[PDB]
Amino acid sequence: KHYNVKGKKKVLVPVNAKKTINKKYFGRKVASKKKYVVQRKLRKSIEVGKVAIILTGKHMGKRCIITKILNSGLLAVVGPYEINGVPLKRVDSRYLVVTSTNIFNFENIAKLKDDFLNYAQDIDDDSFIKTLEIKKKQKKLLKFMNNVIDKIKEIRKEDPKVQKLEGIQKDIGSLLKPEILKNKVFAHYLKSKFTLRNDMVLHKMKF
Amino acid sequence: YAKKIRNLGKCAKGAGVDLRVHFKNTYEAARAIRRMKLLEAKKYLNDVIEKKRCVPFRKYNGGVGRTNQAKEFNHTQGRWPAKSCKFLLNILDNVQANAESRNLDVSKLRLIHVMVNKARPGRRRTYKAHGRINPFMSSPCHIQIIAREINISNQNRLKNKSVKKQQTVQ
Amino acid sequence: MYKKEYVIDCKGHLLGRLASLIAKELLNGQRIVAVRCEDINISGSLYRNKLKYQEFLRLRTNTNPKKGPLHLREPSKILWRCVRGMLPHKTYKGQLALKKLKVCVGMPYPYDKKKKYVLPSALRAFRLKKHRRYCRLGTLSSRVGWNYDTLVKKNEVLRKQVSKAYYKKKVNNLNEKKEIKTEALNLINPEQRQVLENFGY
Amino acid sequence: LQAVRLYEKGVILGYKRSQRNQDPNFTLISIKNVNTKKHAQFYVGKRVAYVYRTTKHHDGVKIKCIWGKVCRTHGNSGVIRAKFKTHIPPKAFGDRVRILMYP
Amino acid sequence: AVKKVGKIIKKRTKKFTRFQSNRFMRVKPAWRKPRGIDCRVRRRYKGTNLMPSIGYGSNKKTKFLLPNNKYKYVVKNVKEMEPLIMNHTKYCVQIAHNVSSKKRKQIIERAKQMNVSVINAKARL
Amino acid sequence: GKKMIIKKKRDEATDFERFQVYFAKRELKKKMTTIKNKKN
RNA sequence: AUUUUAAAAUUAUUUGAAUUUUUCUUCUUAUAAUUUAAGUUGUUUCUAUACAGUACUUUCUUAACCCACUCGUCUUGAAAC
RNA sequence: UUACCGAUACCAAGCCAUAAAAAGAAGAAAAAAUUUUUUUUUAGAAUCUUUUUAUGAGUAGAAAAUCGUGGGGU
RNA sequence: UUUUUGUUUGCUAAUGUAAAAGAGAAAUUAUAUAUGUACCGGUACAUAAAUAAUCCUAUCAC
Ligand SMILES: [Mg+2]
Ligand SMILES: [Mg+2]
Ligand SMILES: [Mg+2]
Ligand SMILES: [Mg+2]
Ligand SMILES: [Mg+2]
Repeated sequence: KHYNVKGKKKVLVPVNAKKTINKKYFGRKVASKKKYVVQRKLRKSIEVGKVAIILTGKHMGKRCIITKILNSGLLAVVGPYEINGVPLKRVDSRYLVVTSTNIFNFENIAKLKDDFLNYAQDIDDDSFIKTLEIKKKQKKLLKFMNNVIDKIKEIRKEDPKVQKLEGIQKDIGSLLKPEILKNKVFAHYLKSKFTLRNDMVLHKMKF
Repeated sequence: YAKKIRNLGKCAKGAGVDLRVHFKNTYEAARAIRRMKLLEAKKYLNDVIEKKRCVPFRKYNGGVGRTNQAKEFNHTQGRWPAKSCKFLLNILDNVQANAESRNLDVSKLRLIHVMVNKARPGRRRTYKAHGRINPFMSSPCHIQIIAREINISNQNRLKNKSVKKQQTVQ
Repeated sequence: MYKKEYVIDCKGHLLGRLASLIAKELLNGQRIVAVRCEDINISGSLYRNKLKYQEFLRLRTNTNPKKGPLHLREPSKILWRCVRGMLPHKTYKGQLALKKLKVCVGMPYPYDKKKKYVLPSALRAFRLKKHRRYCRLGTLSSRVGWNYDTLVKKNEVLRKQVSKAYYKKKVNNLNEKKEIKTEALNLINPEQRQVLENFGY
Repeated sequence: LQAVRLYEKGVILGYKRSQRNQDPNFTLISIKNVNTKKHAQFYVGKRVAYVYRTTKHHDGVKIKCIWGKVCRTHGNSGVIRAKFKTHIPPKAFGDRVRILMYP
Repeated sequence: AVKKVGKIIKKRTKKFTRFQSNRFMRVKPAWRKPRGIDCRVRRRYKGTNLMPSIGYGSNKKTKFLLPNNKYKYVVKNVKEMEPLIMNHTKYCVQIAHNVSSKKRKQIIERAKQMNVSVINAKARL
Repeated sequence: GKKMIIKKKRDEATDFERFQVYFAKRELKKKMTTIKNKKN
């Protein structure tokens, strides 16, 4: 579904109407009369195999390769763990500076693209969002120090979705790693953290 | 008494009802005393009555002189208010007696609260000038003295953040 | 003005403009060490400048001159005064800014070895036409009873020799580095070398 | 290198101002190597964080931060106006601000 | 400043203090409007005390609502509680300052039965 | 002219290209350091 | 609790024309949905698996930026020497 | 010559009051639970309710609505 | 000087930063010219001339 008004062609995703609002003189009613929200539409830059910096998270400045545009809008990303240390991670387009560089423009790696695409497809949106039960379990540990952390980690590991994600990541690594390693400079780049320095002015940097 | 005490078993009180001494001088004396061991305070008072150590007049210091003794308290001005000291000495003695009556060793007693309030003034007349009567009031004071024997929330996200920070530091 | 401490070589600068430049920086929040303030310049003739300063001197407080306009007449102090003139120095912020400024005559114990910057917006070379009369601040100060001018000059001269010596060594080091680079461009890889060449190094 | 930059360094100057009227809803930020309107415009949407230290701990820490949006450039010389969630205090007026690369 | 909490907009958390109430004890802080030539507050010079005005008023819809979103109703007696059985979400009880401890307890009990909030349950607790 | 063109190149570089240059410099430094050591 | 309808617009169909021959060509015959109509909705975190904590709301207290002259009064005019 | 900064004026939107203007003596809406329960509302006070638009300086002065004190009847 | 843990009766355990995120950068000098180098201020030869539009220094973990 899409609407094409004044030449845009906007694309409509069906949304749910969660919030109830108090009606004027009798009882409650759902706020959103609207049923179909316009889709995010990512910028003409975010591709399927570009390296991108992750600006914001714990993995701050690590350059990771983009994996899947995730329907929801925010996209998946991997620093094929065993290369970089960034796992299969979901991230918004905004907390990424996608570079001009592309993995699938190197002559060696470009031929492994179909498999990568397939792997990406295998990933879903709901496989990231942690279920309530797990969260509850995690919380339950708060009634020593390092022990607690360990327990939390264990709990995280336990989740089936998480396990699946891990497996996927591993598969991706297997697919990708050796070629990347062989292109030594590129591998190094992937490993390294992007930093601003005096001289790197930022507004002039076409990266 | 104006203090907060908790255990009055370790305290020894003492008061003067309406002392016919100047509030200002006696206030100064009290200030000089306060937070002293009782015996030391007593000693000091005795010295001042025999004009050996001054009491430094820091607050009510209009016109008060410029003694050599005031150097001891990092100050220029001081006096040797005798009458005030005597009154104060009496009340210290009373306090000591009270302590004795209790089971408080007077060596370990600190003046925790030396309060001097001004009391209701006695009124007299002085005669001035072109047939004008003026007041010639005393400024008496109440003295209260108290000697006293002397010798969370974690959160999961927050925890995670902390751990991450620690890791980064490492 | 994002550095910790700018040293400003005040030689060849135009007093007022330089001061103005300093003041804004100070306000923003930036320690500034104005160094070599004997050589600041003023845009009038010398005599004119002297006259102005004489007039300034004349304005003391009639009643009791211990208070009232202090006629600080070391060139550094003059500079400082000028700077103050352009700050809201009767506030707290202004005061802080003022404090942040240090001024020196010649160059002493750290500021020999710090880099010395220059404000080209306030350079006499760029700001006065060469047929205009200017005046060295130090000379002016001397004329109005500073005295320690010759001494300062001597000190400067002494320092210059040291600087020259240091510079020779530096030059030698640079040359050595260059040589090493030349040697060790051949020993890297080819592609990397090519890349390096492409971007200047 | 322990810790990575990922922001442009900045100086929180005064508030938006007349000569003698205050307007504390906006602050003015100087961004390090940005000298013109045009260059300032690059940063216009970026998020700005004034992080600062305190003596007492708060959420178990001594550092807190107020966030802002960088609303608009501020006339010719690369200064930008930044609007913060809560107004920044004038205790801040010489201080460093971090202008993040997000968005 | 403006003090949003949710839909409650308060335009002015600061009280309007009487002009010069700060200077003389005899002048209490209770707002009094300065008459008098040359007042400066009356004349509204920059930097002086503000004058309360009808512009400051809260939106007709949220006006007497407390942070609770509930109109306060003061209650002296159980009988009075009854009007708010049919309004237990819109109104919240305050028990009158003069009500005795036993009576207060009783009132609190009644309120609990009604599901109606009591804003001063803790009095004499 | 040379310097201008170098500047232009620097301006127009990709992140990766910058990283490449950095890597190259590092390599050179290593080599350079070794040579210095040898000299000393 | 029927002007958050009607229509406009859009999408996918269906009948008939038009000269701007056009994957946005227009009108109109009918039908469904949609929002560009018909004033912000969603998603995910956090507060938080908390009963008050250092967070949150609030009072006071200090600073800081900017501003601010003693009110009353007679007076053309008062911060008034 | 541009660009900029710059008011309580201007503009857009919100909220208050005033003024005027429209206009007004019957009914299920939703969510959450698991087809039935629970959760809120289910309005109709004419000097009142809903909505609209404009406007808002002010001494002397005028008016209205409010607020409070001592006592009275209810 | 070094290490550890901390600063989450008036007191007797104890905290503050007008500014850390690479806060990097020592010729000198003239401005209708300078600077070196080598000889005797002079001569000859190099060198800079959008000079921080640069150079240095970062990531290669154990
Ligand atoms: Mg007047
Ligand atoms: Mg003023
Ligand atoms: Mg007259
Ligand atoms: Mg007056
Ligand atoms: Mg009016």
